[PDB]
Amino acid sequence: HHMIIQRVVLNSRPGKNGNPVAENFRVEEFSLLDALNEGQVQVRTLYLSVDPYMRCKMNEDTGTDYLAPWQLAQVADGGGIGIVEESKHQKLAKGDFVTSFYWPWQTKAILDGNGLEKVDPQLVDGHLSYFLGAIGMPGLTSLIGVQEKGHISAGSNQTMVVSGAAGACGSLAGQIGHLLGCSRVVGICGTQEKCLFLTSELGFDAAVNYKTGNVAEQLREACPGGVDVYFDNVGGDISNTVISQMNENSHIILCPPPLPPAVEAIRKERNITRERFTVLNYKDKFEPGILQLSQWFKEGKLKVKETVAKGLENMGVAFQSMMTGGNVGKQIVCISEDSSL
Repeated sequence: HHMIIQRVVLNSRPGKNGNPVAENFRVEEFSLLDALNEGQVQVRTLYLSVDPYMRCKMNEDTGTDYLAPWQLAQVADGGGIGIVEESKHQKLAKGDFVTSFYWPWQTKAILDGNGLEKVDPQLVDGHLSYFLGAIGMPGLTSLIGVQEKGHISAGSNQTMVVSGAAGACGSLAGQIGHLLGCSRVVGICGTQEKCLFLTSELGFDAAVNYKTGNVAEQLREACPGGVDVYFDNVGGDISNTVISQMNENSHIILCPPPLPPAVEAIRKERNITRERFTVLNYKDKFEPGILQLSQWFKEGKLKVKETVAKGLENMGVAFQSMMTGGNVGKQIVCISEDSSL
């Protein structure tokens, strides 16, 4: 038994300074052998994520030993969730839901069970795509970063600033920062529509549009008491403006390249820490973390924004849309709504 599947392959590269378009991806049939080795499972793909880090995988050299480049005419891959259809792995049964970071962009797959994590849909009230975002790594990154590195003190009247506030994890800080005890949460953003979405929908107390040129003064209006915590998801000039407004005994969390000397001098004089946050060093916090996120969500205390495209044929269109940076939150493609067995 071979089964015919559809796969999305890298058709062409945009060039390092180029803009990805849907035509950089191609759907192609593939004949997949139905056989399972010891430990393998056959999965049906339900949801796939598209994320900004993937941009560099379309380049021949990703400038990073953390990311392997995608290869021409080969299936792409990333965050995914599916259902087990057949298993030769003791930890997985037909009907289990599983995730991977390296889920291939195809309709069905044969995968090593040891690279899959079983997930429990009751945690997300059956909204399975939330396991790729707010009840997955992005939510966990946001929660563990603040919880473990923010030094938040309930009743201390702290202001936290979050750069890259319209991204999948940055967009959850308005809610998570408040739930975790922060009194004020200010987002930094690239458009007016995004600023108003953060603030009307995602519980940010204020938002700064960094493309409209009076950024320092905007930030000052948003942060009348200065900045106590900075979650830096960008770096560069935005971070230099932000650091200039930081209070004594402040904390910068990078989610470290040297600062300009005048900025470094402010950092030192004001006793500001600046530390890399690496979420994979907090694996023992993951399970309690997902339970917390799930609880908030079920309570209605954590609202999530996702954009969901439909169909494996629309991966390229969704990737392109994701690249225009218009949407707020997690970009998802629904490959199947079929969890039958």
